[PDB]
This record gives sequence, structure tokens and C-alpha cells, in this order.
Amino acid sequence: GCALGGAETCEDCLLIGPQCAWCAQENGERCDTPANLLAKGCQLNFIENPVSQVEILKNKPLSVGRQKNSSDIVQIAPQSLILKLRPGGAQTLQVHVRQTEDYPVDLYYLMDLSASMDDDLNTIKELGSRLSKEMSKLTSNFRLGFGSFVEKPVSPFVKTTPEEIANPCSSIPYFCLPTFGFKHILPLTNDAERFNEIVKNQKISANIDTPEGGFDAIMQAAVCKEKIGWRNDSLHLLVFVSDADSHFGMDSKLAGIVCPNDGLCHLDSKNEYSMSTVLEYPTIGQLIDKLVQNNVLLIFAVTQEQVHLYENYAKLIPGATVGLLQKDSGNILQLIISAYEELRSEVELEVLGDTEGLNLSFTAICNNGTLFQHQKKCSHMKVGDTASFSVTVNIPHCERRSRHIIIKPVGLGDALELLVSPECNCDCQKEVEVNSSKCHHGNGSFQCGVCACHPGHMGPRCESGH
Amino acid sequence: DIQMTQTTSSLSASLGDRVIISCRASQDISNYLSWYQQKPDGTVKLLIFYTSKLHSGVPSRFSGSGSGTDYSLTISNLDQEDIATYFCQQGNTFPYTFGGGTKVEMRRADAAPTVSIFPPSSEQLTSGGASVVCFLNNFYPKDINVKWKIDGSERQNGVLNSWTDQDSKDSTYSFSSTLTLTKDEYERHNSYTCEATHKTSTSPIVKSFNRNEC
Amino acid sequence: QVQLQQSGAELAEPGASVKMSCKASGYTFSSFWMHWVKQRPGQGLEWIGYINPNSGYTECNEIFRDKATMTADTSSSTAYMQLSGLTSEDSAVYYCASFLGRGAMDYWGQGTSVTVSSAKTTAPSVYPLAPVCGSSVTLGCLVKGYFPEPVTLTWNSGSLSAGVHTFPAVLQSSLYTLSSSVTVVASTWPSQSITCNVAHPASSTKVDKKIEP
Amino acid sequence: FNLDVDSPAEYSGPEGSYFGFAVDFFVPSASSRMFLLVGAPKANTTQPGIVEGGQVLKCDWSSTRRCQPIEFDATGNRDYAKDDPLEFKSHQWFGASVRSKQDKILACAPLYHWRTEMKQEREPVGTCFLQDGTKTVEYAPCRSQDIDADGQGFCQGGFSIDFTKADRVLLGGPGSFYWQGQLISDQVAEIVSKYDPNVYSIKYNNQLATRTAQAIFDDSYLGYSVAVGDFNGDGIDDFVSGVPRAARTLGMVYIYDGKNMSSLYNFTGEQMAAYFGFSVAATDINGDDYADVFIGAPLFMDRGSDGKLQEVGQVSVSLQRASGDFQTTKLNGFEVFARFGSAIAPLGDLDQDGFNDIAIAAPYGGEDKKGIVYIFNGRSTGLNAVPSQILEGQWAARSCPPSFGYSMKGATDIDKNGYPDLIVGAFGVDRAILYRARPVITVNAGLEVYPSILNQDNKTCSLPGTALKVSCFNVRFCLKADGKGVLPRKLNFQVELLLDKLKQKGAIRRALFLYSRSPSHSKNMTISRGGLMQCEELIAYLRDESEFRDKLTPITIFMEYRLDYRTAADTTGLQPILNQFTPANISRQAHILLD
Ligand SMILES: *[C@@H]1O[C@H](CO)[C@@H](O[C@@H]2O[C@H](CO)[C@@H](O[C@@H]3O[C@H](CO[C@H]4O[C@H](CO[C@H]5O[C@H](CO)[C@@H](O)[C@H](O)[C@@H]5O)[C@@H](O)[C@H](O[C@H]5O[C@H](CO)[C@@H](O)[C@H](O)[C@@H]5O)[C@@H]4O)[C@@H](O)[C@H](O)[C@@H]3O)[C@H](O)[C@H]2NC(C)=O)[C@H](O)[C@H]1NC(C)=O
Ligand SMILES: *[C@@H]1O[C@H](CO)[C@@H](O[C@@H]2O[C@H](CO)[C@@H](O[C@@H]3O[C@H](CO[C@H]4O[C@H](CO)[C@@H](O)[C@H](O)[C@@H]4O)[C@@H](O)[C@H](O[C@H]4O[C@H](CO)[C@@H](O)[C@H](O)[C@@H]4O)[C@@H]3O)[C@H](O)[C@H]2NC(C)=O)[C@H](O)[C@H]1NC(C)=O
Ligand SMILES: *[C@@H]1O[C@H](CO)[C@@H](O[C@@H]2O[C@H](CO)[C@@H](O[C@@H]3O[C@H](CO)[C@@H](O)[C@H](O)[C@@H]3O)[C@H](O)[C@H]2NC(C)=O)[C@H](O)[C@H]1NC(C)=O
Ligand SMILES: *[C@@H]1O[C@H](CO)[C@@H](O[C@@H]2O[C@H](CO)[C@@H](O[C@@H]3O[C@H](CO)[C@@H](O)[C@H](O)[C@@H]3O)[C@H](O)[C@H]2NC(C)=O)[C@H](O)[C@H]1NC(C)=O
Ligand SMILES: O=C(O)[C@H](c1cc(F)ccc1[C@@H]1CCCCO1)N1CC[C@@H](OCCCCc2ccc3c(n2)NCCC3)C1
Ligand SMILES: *[C@@H]1O[C@H](CO)[C@@H](O)[C@H](O)[C@H]1NC(C)=O
Ligand SMILES: [Ca+2]
Ligand SMILES: [Ca+2]
Ligand SMILES: [Ca+2]
Ligand SMILES: [Ca+2]
Ligand SMILES: [Ca+2]
Ligand SMILES: [Ca+2]
Ligand SMILES: [Mg+2]
Repeated sequence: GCALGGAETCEDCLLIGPQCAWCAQENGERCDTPANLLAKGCQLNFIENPVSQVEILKNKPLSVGRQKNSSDIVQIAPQSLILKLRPGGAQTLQVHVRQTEDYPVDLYYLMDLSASMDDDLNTIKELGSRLSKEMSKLTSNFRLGFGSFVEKPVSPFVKTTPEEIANPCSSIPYFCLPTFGFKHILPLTNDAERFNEIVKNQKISANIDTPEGGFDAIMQAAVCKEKIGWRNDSLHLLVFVSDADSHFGMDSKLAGIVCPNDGLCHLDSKNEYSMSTVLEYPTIGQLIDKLVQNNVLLIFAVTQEQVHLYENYAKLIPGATVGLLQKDSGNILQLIISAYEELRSEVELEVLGDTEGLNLSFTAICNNGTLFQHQKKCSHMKVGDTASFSVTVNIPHCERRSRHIIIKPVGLGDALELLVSPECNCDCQKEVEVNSSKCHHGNGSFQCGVCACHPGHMGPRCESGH
Repeated sequence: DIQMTQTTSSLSASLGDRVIISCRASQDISNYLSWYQQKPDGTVKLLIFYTSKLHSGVPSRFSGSGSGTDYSLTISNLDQEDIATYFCQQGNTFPYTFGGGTKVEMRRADAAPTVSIFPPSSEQLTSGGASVVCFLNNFYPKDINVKWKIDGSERQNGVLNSWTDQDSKDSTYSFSSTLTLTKDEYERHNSYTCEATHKTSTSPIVKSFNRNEC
Repeated sequence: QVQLQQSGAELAEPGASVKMSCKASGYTFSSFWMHWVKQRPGQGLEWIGYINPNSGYTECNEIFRDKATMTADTSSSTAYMQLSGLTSEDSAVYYCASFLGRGAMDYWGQGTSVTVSSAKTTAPSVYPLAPVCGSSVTLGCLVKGYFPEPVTLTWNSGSLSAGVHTFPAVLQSSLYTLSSSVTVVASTWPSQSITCNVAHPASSTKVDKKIEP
Repeated sequence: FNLDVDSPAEYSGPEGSYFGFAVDFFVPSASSRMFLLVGAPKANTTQPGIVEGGQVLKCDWSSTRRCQPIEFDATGNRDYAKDDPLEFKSHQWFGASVRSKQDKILACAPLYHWRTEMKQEREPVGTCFLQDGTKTVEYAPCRSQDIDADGQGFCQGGFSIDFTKADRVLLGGPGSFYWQGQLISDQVAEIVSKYDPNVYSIKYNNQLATRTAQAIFDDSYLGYSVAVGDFNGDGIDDFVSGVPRAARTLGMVYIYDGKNMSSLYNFTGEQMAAYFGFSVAATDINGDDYADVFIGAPLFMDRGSDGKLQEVGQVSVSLQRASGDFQTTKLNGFEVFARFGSAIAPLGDLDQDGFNDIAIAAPYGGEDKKGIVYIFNGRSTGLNAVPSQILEGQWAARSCPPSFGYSMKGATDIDKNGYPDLIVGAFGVDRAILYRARPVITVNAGLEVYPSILNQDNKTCSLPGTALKVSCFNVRFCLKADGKGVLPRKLNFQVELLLDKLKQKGAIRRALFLYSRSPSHSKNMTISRGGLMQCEELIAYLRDESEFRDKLTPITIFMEYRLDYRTAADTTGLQPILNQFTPANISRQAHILLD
């Protein structure tokens, strides 16, 4: 089986097959099954056959029950592993996840403030207090922030007459503030009445084309960790509230903006997005990258007319969901609580790092050992239940560099650090014994029971010269 | 609204002459003034827009000038096809408003009208009613007055008149006057007279007949 | 090669309404405003309003705010105007005209006459006009009490045209009256026969009236 | 594969002017010297009071390598009234799109704004200028009386443009009718003849234009990109246009009949927010005289081996068929976030093999976002999936990324050497670059080994030394070459032979050459175009049976042939290159007889 093409060097032998071994000396075709090599006469000490193995470095048990100290919370176990993979070999890791009963929650409320959201502002005047009262039944550490968006304030998305720049609703007439891209207004805080106050002080704006510029704001809300206020080791809920389509990517080319979004924080002194008129809208791909990297869960709270669009976006975005929002945000409190309860009743695995080129297979075991499914998600679980995952990992070719990888639940910071190290070299490879007697008086090197010839000498023992 | 007034409503010109038509607005119209030609058949064409700009397909003979409230159209080297009515129009402010119009008619040597009077037809009298028709043909200039005297007394009650457009071959006009009565009234008087007064003769041309007589 | 083709003459009783059309060709109809202008017989030009064909937006002279309503059919490149609540003051020729820009209207339709009258289609009475009991001689016709316009009149089926004067029709007790004169050489009448040919299509009427004495 | 990357012509513009945002060739009708057209939409001009009006430049080919602005319009903003501009040319992006056909040059300003005559507005109807030698006219088909977003006030006409075969213009305006977008086509003869500077909205006869539709189609961006080709076989070019926000951001491409603007065919993207339709092109790639459609989706995300979505971009290739159907294939980008497919440029027949070719740009790929352009060769089946060349941008920038490849134009033989050449724009470093196509030498090689079967006991040959004979055979290698275009009639080939090549590092080579006593022989050769097969024989033999116990594996005779490119150069400085699609090695094998 393993005696096929090639197979004339120990390193070459390992490459073709995971279950191939290599013999040393005799008492050509030394590449075969370890049992066959013993049958041919190879001793157990001489047989050479590295095998994929897993080393457990950190495996603190999953924490049970509410924890009074944020440091004794353990939601993923094991925490660190070294996976030595033989080239072509496959290993299955068991990963266990359990959501702790009290976990902090950050919620950044990101709201469309174009002219159709005036009614919406009126009905959320006490959302801050109503919301943190409900969230206090579920977590003891709820913080909330606020931000607003409209549109890139440039032609052709706004009128550019003096009158319309000063007041984009001057034509109605109605009091609107100048069009703006993204205003970060309230960093995350436990002060719910402060949230109430800032909402009560907000005034609508306007612009002239239906799709809005909220994707700019999502990028900034996800990436501006310090200014937004995201804390480690909490949930990060970004609630996007709009009744409109979203501009993306090269839509900004109409406005002469043709420099791709750069994925960096650009909040200026006024805490406004300062590249609004300079950088393209983000692409979905760019948003995915930064939402995953900052561990931010996106909740699309959008009206009936937009749900199907944003559902299709959410399919592409890990951890994203969609709630159906009323024309006046009358139900936004119920949307948020529902989305939060869904998140607490689910566990979805995520794998980050140098994964390109790896084969991964996932099997999830839910409801203790009863249910097996070939997904990376367990659902309909009670908080405190444990979701287990089989994660099979395979490297197809041999490599030189180790891979640093992370396995974590979507939405949570608890991470399993995984080091994938190739094992495509034999033990005998490092004992060359150069110029050995066994290769026609030093015309080669005796490595693994075979002669590696010096230049200008060909043969099984390097016995002829050219 | 902006009131537009073309002082002269009619003017006469010879082939090749230079014709100037003036238009005055009641306010500054900032050169948004256009000129239109209306031919006898009702066809309307734009000639000049924005005071002096020529519309495509319009001959160079037409040009326009002015600013503020006073504007003028100029036809140099008048052509036979240029006999028409010309209107100005301001487009500075709604509603758009036109001037009353200026008619340009060919000049001609004065010509006396050929007059003919006609008694009611036999067919009309059996039906009841009587119309006396008087034709004044091929006279220049257009101005003329018709008086109906049955027995030295003007009637001026049942009369109806009609005028022709200026004739193309010869720049003359023509005139039909019809005095309509009842058959009863017609048969009460004897003489019937169609009286025409024209610039060319101091004495009114008179055509008349006597009903009884033949 | 811009052409605005307007629909035919309209007739209606007082208080009724009429709708006329104006089809455009030679340019992209939906990119230019259409203007409407009213000319009363023996009177000047009066601006009614305009329509933006593609959006339906309209502006009107205050006079016609309740009188007219403008519409447009972009798929057939046709503008429409409806006149409602008709009176005799609404009898006129109505023109459509595309907007040049620069506050001017660059191309005009031929006009659509609107006649507001209670009269009903009445056939003409054609009366021969001979002189009374001399190098040339003038004969005539009288076409009285017909409705509606038009009538067509010829002499010897159009053989005689030079020396013919046909006058415009005039209203007479709510009906139209018309006259025509023909002039020939005195030697050629009565020796040859001269006949008035009158046709009123609206009545399927065709009369020929010869003039004898 | 034959583009010269060693010595490309390099052109520059003012810093920050986006020089290279648009590129085209300019070939006058009098067979005059050819030029390069380069748009610099942010360049400052001499127009009174105008900041960053933008300009289009004409660049000499190699006489001086100099670029001079073309004076389409020297004036500033016309005034409606005192202190009341009729139009606003500052930051109008003139030169954002540039296209040329013979004497005619069309350049547009998609962000030109105008006031209208009723109210003080600032509506980006866009404008264009058409130059035909002495005469220059303005072409603003969207500057009409259909005002505001409802109408054509935000159309931005000229955002994309093309010329038809029959001197019609195709113009895209992505903002019309609440960003539904619009296509407008006018005859160039109408555009010039009806131009009147006193009329701001010109009535063009025989104008074709898409019509306003239901609100559901709002925000689709029809006219974002355009291309022209015949797709109902009547000889009249039809209109192809990208519609990248249509179908709830799946993207669509509309094809309309070029005679009456009737809808003909549609394409729809497969992935949300891929920007399917960002770029479109039409060219016959498989040599059946049927135009084929190319559509770019630069944001398309592919699933990787690990299962992660990665934004690499995608291009779809649709071959037109007589029946009217299309045969579609997809081409994926190679680098994440590189936006493969941002620009698609028909190249003509780059290698003069009978099949047209194309270039696809990845403006943000490569090291430090320097940009990459991929060359794909056509064939009878369709487009070859693997790129045969990779052009790499060489310049880095300090603000906006270089964007090498964001615009491209090929299919013009600017040096008259018989192969079309390529312009690549790089507006983020204010650079435009011409790459010249090298002549392609096709080689026919032959290698004959006789006798094929070898009997060790058949020793009829005597070595130069004492030896006492060996078993021998003959090897005869032949080589023949020709080319198309400017080429010399004499070429120096390096030919190498290697006996028993199968045996690798540390294995016995059973056959050796008679003279050399080594398994390798190298021979320099001289061949002339069109010539006859030029052959050479030599003799080889087998070692004594004592020295190898492998008589089973066949003995392979291997032949390589390379060419010295420097010696074949021409007045241009342009070395030819070997046709990469015929392999430059051949091999035969002998066998040891058994008993
Ligand atoms: C917008 O313009 C369109 C093109 O002008 C127009 O489409 C045209 O419509 C008319 C009437 O509806 C058709 O005429 C009808 O023809 C049928 C039979 O047609 C068949 O034969 C003709 C003749 O072939 C010759 O010409 C072609 C050039 O196209 C040559 O290659 C060929 O070798 C011959 O010399 C053929 O053109 C037709 O082919 C068309 O349709 C077929 C089937 O759909 C396609 O396979 C093909 O690609 C092409 O599209 C067809 O095989 C007859 O029965 C009728 O009585 C009438 O005479 C035109 O053929 C048609 N032309 C097209 C489609 O190119 C649109 O109607 C117009 N839209 C609007 C709104 O005005
Ligand atoms: C490629 O893809 C494009 C876009 O998807 C398609 O283009 C669309 O085609 C549809 C179908 O023809 C078009 O919809 C049609 O619009 C007509 C115009 O409607 C007038 O009246 C309405 C009143 O509601 C106005 O709002 C409107 O502005 C017009 O004034 C309708 O009359 C059509 O209705 C007919 O078909 C429908 C089908 O449901 C019937 O129910 C009706 O009874 C009636 O018979 C129809 O709705 C649409 O406008 C096009 N969009 C664009 C942007 O062009 C192409 O057809 C497609 N091409 C191919 C080859 O697949
Ligand atoms: C074309 O010429 C104009 C001047 O007529 C140049 O614009 C001027 O130069 C820079 C823009 O690059 C501006 O200075 C900058 O100001 C901003 C805000 O004030 C500040 O953030 C920067 O640090 C820098 O100081 C200047 O205001 C601007 N003036 C304008 C636009 O009116 C323009 O750069 C020239 N472009 C080219 C391509 O040559
Ligand atoms: C033993 O070895 C030699 C090879 O060195 C053989 O003699 C050679 O036989 C070949 C036949 O394959 C002769 O080739 C000739 O070439 C052309 C056509 O290709 C033409 O001359 C003949 O038709 C013939 O095919 C070759 O001349 C001859 N000599 C040499 C030096 O190669 C010999 O045949 C081998 N074995 C036996 C049993 O003879
Ligand atoms: O978001 C905003 O700030 C602003 C808004 C919202 C609001 F609630 C009140 C007011 C406004 C602002 C307020 C100041 C002036 C502009 O409107 N949105 C943005 C896009 C605009 O809505 C487009 C409807 C398209 C539907 C249609 C209408 C007609 C046509 C077509 N589509 N398609 C083709 C042509 C005919 C209003
Ligand atoms: C947690 O925050 C600390 C500083 O507050 C920072 O050093 C660390 O990087 C954060 N966690 C992660 C996973 O980055
Ligand atoms: Ca609302
Ligand atoms: Ca918007
Ligand atoms: Ca066609
Ligand atoms: Ca093809
Ligand atoms: Ca080719
Ligand atoms: Ca060339
Ligand atoms: Mg909005």
C-alpha cells in the first residue's frame, strides 16, 4: 500500500501516507505498514514511524454556578493544546463549552437618524432605563452606549446648496441637523438615565437617497475599542437600528471616493467619523473581518421591508441575527431581549488563526451524549448546560512553520489556544554519520539504513563514480 | 403678471425693406424675451429666444435686440414668406405672457374695390328670410366701411361682415357684407343700397337695386 | 425633425368637458416640458401652463387653475389637456409647444380648435347669387345655417380658382354662415354654366347650385 | 505572456491629480503618430476660478514621453446672473472617463453640477465634451428639463462611456430616477450638428434611452459600467451595462438592443454585495466571431479549505451562442481583499495565436497594495483558466493606495510590431504605464531514437579508446521555428540532451554518449524563420551489464531547447519570446531487450 512511487527516503516515505513506516538496516522498499516491516524482520527499535499526538498544556475545569470573581469563570476547556500532526495525519480534539450564569453584557445602540426615524426617537425616550432594568434580571454587569448615523455628507447623496447643507430639511420646512456620517455620542456605561437623556436630546437629520451609510458606523463601532468602551470578557452586542437599505463598498464611487476603507478607528475630537468623505463604505468582507476580530455580535433590528436583505447579510456574518422592527421602534426592547436569550441558549464554535490550507471537520454533541450533529453549534440549551465538540484537524502536506490557532465560542472571549506543529521528519534523520564505511569508503552518508551519496557517486552504496 | 405691449398692431412693408417691431415689458425681464411668427394658416414658429439668439432653421434675416424693458425684432431684406403676425413673449417669470401681436402685410398701390350687390335668392324667400349680399373685392389698403341704406336710412342691425386674408398674388383684401331680414320685412321696402367708403375715393362707391324693378 | 401632432377639432356643449392630445416625435418626449397656449379667434396668445411629462408635475396660470388639467403618457410620447366646465369663453385654438429652455418654446403643434355651442349638427342651405336685371361679372354663393364647421366650397369643381373669393365663416344665431364670390368674363356667363359646389361632411350633405339669371 | 515588463514606458502626472484614473489609445484617421490618452480627474486647470476641474492628457509614444493637456474647455463657470453661477466645474472630475474612436475623443465629468434655470440648485447631471479635430462640442444628455432625483438631476451622465462600431455613443448615468440609473445613446453626428451653446438642454433626434421604472428598481445603478457588442446577430452593436445594486445587491447586467433599446438578455449575480457588474467587457475570446460577455464581481467571497469566507473577487465569462443562450464560467481571484475583477480590458490577440485575450486587474493585490494585473489567453473552448502572465505594480504611495490596474486599455498596436499593447493606469501614484507585446516564436521540435529496442549483446560499435565495443544506438534531434511580425531571419538556440533522465540524484545512468562518455550533450544551433527542419545525429551506447542490474525501467532520452533573447532584438529594443504554450522539452524512450 505504501510501497508506491517514490519511497526511497525516510522523509519521502512519511509524506505519501499517514500509516506508513520505514525500516532500518537488515539482518529499496523499506516504506510499508509497521506490521509488514515486523513481518519482514525489522526490529521494534529499528522501525521508524512518527504519529500524530496531542499534548494538553492547560485544561482547567469548566466553572459551575455563578462566580463572584471574574477570574474563576471558565467557559471553554481545554484552554491550550499542542497538536503534533504527522504530514497527512488527522487528529480529533474534544472541546467543551459552558456559558457561565452571570456574564457581563455590553450593548452599543447604533441608530439610523435620517428623517423617517423621528417617530422612533419619541418612543425610545426611556429605552435605556426599561432595557437595563430587564437586563439586570439576566446579568449583574450591563452597560449600554449610543451612536447615530445617516450618510456620507457629500454629493450626490445630499443636496449641496447652502440652504440644504445648513438644514437638509429646509425644503419641508422642518428642523434637521446637517447630514453626518457617524456620531459616537455615549460610550458604554451603566448610567441608564444618561442614555435616556442623550436620546431625548437627539434631533433627526436627512439625506436624499434611500440606502444609508450605517456600514461606516458599524465598522467604527466594532474597531474603536477604547472610545466605544468595549471591555474584555463580556458580550459585545451591536444593535443596528434602521428602516433602510445599506450602502457598501464602491457605492461611494459616485461621490468621487475611491480609496478602500482601511478598517481603522477614525473618531475625531467631536467623536465623529472623520474619513466619512474620504474612504469607501466597507465591504461585507471587511466588516466580517473586523467583527470577528473584535468579537462583536451584530443584531440587525430593521423594518419589514428590509428583513430579507439583512437576513441574507446575516447568513454571511458569523454570529449575526435579524429582528423585525416596527416602523416606530415600538418593539425594540423585545427584539434585544429575544436576541440576547437566543445567544445565551446557543453555543457556536469559531476557529481563528493560520487556518488556510487545513482540513477541518466539526461534530457537535448536545444535550450531554444523546445528540450528535455535524455542525459547529448546539442549540436549545439551558444556561449552564455543556456543549461538546469534536474538532478533527488535518494537514495535507508537510510544512516548516507551526500554526497558531484559536478555538472559541462565537461571542465570548474564552479561547482555546492551539499550536499545530508538523512532524514530517524521522528520528534517524538527525544521525547522519557522514563519510561512513557503509557507503563505499566515505562516498556517502549513512542516515536511516540507506546511503545518501556524495556528489559524483551513484549506487545503492555509492560504489560507482561519475 | 408682466404686461407685454407691442405698440403698433399692424405695419406695411415692401419686398426687401427693413422691418422693425418693438415690444415693451412692464418690468425688467432680464433679456428673457422671445419672438414668434404666426402665418395666416395658424402655423407658429419660434424665431428668436433670449433677446438675440437665433433658433435652428431660422434665416439670418431675423435678429433681435434690447434689454431691460424695451426689445425689438428686426427683419432685414423682407421676403414674401415673411408676411405673418409677430408676437413677443417674456419668459423671465411665470405666468409667461405675450404681446398683443404685430401684423406685417405687403405694400401695394391703392386700388378701388369692385362692388357687387345681390338680392335674396328665390330659394331663400320660399324658406322665409331674405339676405342681401354685397361683395367688395380686391381693394388696398385694408381699411373700409360699409353702410346699408334701404331707403336712405342706415339699418345696422342684421348685417354680418367677413374679411379675407391679404391675397398672395396681389396684396389686396376683400369684403363680404350680408344684410339678413325676414321675408316680410324685405317685401315692405323697394330700394336696397350697399354703400362703401374707401380711402381711394372721396365719394362713397354705391351699388343698389330696386326690388320691384327688373 | 421635431413634430408635434395635435388631435382634431373638438365640439362640446356648455358645462361639458373635452380632452385633446399632442403627440411628439423627433426628440425624447420625457426630457422636456410641454407648454399649452390658448388663442381665441381674433385675439392674442395666452399661456396656460406646462407639464413635466416624466413626473406629471404641472404649473398653471392662475386663470386656468380650475379650468385645465394637463397629463402625459410617456410610453406613447403624448401630452393631454382636458378643459372642464366649458363656456363660450373657452372656445379657441389650443396649442401645445415643447420647452426650449431659456424661457422659450421652440416647436409648436398646429393647434386644436375647441367650439362650445348648444347647436346640433345642422345641414346648410345653399343659395345662388346672380346679379340684378360690363366687361366682367361677379356671381356668388351663400351657405347659411350650418353646423359645425367645416364646409368646403368650390366653383365648377375647382376649375375656377383665380377670381374666386371665399370668406371665413361667421356666427349667426348660433349657426355658421358663409359666402363666396366668383368673377369671370362677361362674355363667358351666362353663355357657359357656373355652379356652386358645397359639401358639409358632418351632415353627409353635397349640394350643387347652378346660377342661371 | 509576451508583454515586456523589463522596460515599460512610464508616464507621470501632478501629485494628487489621480493621473491614470482613465486610459485609452488615440489613433487619428490620417495614420499619424499614435498617442496615449490619460484622465486626471482631480488635476488643477487654468479655467478661471475652477479648483480641480480635471483634465485629459495626450502623451507622445517615446518621441519625448511627454503629456500635454487637451483643451476641451478653457472657460470657467457660466453665469446665470451676477453672482449666480449657471454651473459648477470645481471638483467635477473631468476625465473620470475617456474614450476615443479614430479622430473623435469623448471625455466626461461625472460630478459636474448645474443650477437649472428656475431655482438655485446644484444638481450633478454630469457633462461630457466631444472633440473631433478642430470642432469641440459639449454633450450633456442628462442636463435636461427632467429635474431633481426623480428625473435626471443626479444622473451623473458620463460615469461610463463607450463608442459603437457605427459611431454611436453609449453613455451611462447611474443616478437617474432615484438611482435606478439610465443608458443613453446618441449618434455622434447628432451630437455635433445639433450643438448650440445657447441651449442647455439639446433635443437630439434618434436618441435611445432607458425609461423610468417602478420604485422597486430604485438604487440599482444602471449605467455604472458599459460595454458594446452584438448579441442578436444583426451587425448593430448592442448595449451591455453593469447594474451592481440590482436584485437586492446580488447585482445584474442588462443587455439592450442597440437599434431600439429593447431588453435582450439579463445576468444576475450569485452573492450579496459582491458588486457584480462593477466592470463589464465584450470581446470574442474563442474565435467564433460571437461577442462574449465578461462581468466583474470584485467583492465576491469564496469558501476556503478551512471553510472561511475570503473576499477574493470573481469574474464570469459568458460565451455567446447562435441559439442566443450563454455558456457561463467563473474565474476567482487569488489574493484576499485584492478586488480581482475591478477592471477587465480586452487585449485583442496579444500573442497572435488566433484567439483574443483579456486582462483582469486586482488593483489592491501584491506587496504593500502595489497592484497586480493578470493576463488570460483565449482558446476555442473559452478562456484559459490559468493566467499566462502577472504584471506587478512597482510604486507605493503615501495616502490613497496606488491602484495599479484600476483602469486598463489594450487592443492597439502602438509600435506597429504586429502585437497589441496594453496601458495600465495607477491613479493613486499618479502613473500610467504602457506595456509592449513581444513577438512570439513558435518552435516545432523532433527527437528520434533508433533502434528503440536495445540488446546488450548487440555490440556493433567501437569506442574511440581500446574499449572492445559496446551496444549503441542513434539519437537525432530536430528543431524548426517561425514567427509573426517584426523579427530577424536568424536565431541562436541552445539545445541540451540528457540520456536516461528518469534516474535521479544517486542513481545509475545506463546510457552515455559515444564521444563525451557522459550522459549529457549540449549543442548550440542557428535557425531561420520559415525554414526547414534542421537536424543533427549523434551516437550513444549502454554500459556493461556488470554496472547496472536495472534492465526494466525504460531509458528516457530527454531534449531541451532554449533561446538567447538578447541576440534577436529589433529596432524597438524588443526581444522575441518562445511560445509558452508549446512545451520546450520533448522526450522519447528506449528499452532494454530481455531474454
Ligand atoms: C428592436 O429591434 C430588433 C432588431 O431589429 C427587433 O427584432 C426584430 O423583429 C422583427 C419583427 O418582430 C423580426 O422580423 C421577423 O422575422 C421573422 C423570422 O426572423 C428570422 O429570420 C431573420 C432573417 O435572418 C437574416 O438576418 C440575420 C440578421 O440578424 C442574419 O444573421 C441571417 O443570416 C439572415 O441573413 C433572422 O434575423 C431572425 O433572427 C433573430 O431572431 C432569432 C430568433 O429569435 C435569433 O436566433 C437571432 O439571433 C435574431 O435575434 C429569425 O431567425 C418573420 O417570421 C417575421 O415575419 C418578421 O419578418 C426580426 O427578425 C427581429 N430581429 C432580431 C430579433 O434581431 C425588435 O422587434 C425591436 N423591438 C421593438 C420594440 O421595436
Ligand atoms: C431584465 O431585468 C429587468 C429588470 O428586472 C426587466 O425589466 C423589467 O421588466 C418588467 C416586465 O416587463 C417591467 O415591468 C413592467 O412595467 C410596465 C410599465 O408599467 C407602466 O404602468 C405602471 C402602473 O403601475 C407604472 O408604474 C410604470 O411606470 C409604467 O408607466 C408594466 O405595464 C408591466 O405590466 C405588465 O406586466 C405585468 C407583469 O406582472 C402584468 O402584471 C401587467 O398586467 C402588465 O401586463 C410590467 O410591470 C419593469 O419595468 C422592467 N424594469 C426595468 C428597469 O426596465 C427585463 O424585462 C429583463 N429582461 C429579460 C430579457 O429578462
Ligand atoms: C489644486 O489647487 C488647490 C488650490 O487651489 C489645492 O487645494 C488646496 O491644498 C490642500 C488640499 O490638498 C488644502 O490644504 C489642506 O487643508 C486641509 C483643510 O484646510 C488640511 O486638513 C490639510 O492639512 C491641508 O492644510 C487647501 O485648503 C486646498 N485649498 C482648496 C481645496 O481650496 C489642491 O491640492 C490642488 N490639487 C492638485 C491635484 O494639484
Ligand atoms: C545493433 O545496434 C545497431 C545500432 O547502433 C543497429 O544498426 C543500426 O540499425 C538501424 C536500424 O534501426 C539502422 O538505421 C537505418 O536508418 C535509416 C532509416 O531510419 C535507414 O538507413 C535504414 O532504413 C535503417 O533503418 C542503422 O543504419 C544501423 N547502424 C547504426 C550505426 O545505427 C543494429 O541493427 C542493432 N541490432 C541488430 C540486430 O542489428
Ligand atoms: O432618509 C431620509 O432622510 C429621506 C427622508 C425620509 C423621510 F421619511 C422624510 C423626508 C426625507 C428627506 C427630507 C429632506 C428632503 C428629502 O427627503 N429619504 C431618503 C431618500 C428619500 O426617499 C426616496 C423615495 C424614493 C421613492 C420614489 C419616488 C418617486 C419615484 C421613484 N422612487 N423612482 C423613479 C422616479 C419616481 C427620502
Ligand atoms: C484585555 O485587556 C487588556 C488591557 O485591559 C489587554 O492587555 C488585552 O490584550 C485584552 N485582551 C485581549 C484578548 O486582547
Ligand atoms: Ca419611523
Ligand atoms: Ca442615503
Ligand atoms: Ca445587435
Ligand atoms: Ca465568442
Ligand atoms: Ca491570443
Ligand atoms: Ca505592439
Ligand atoms: Mg433614511
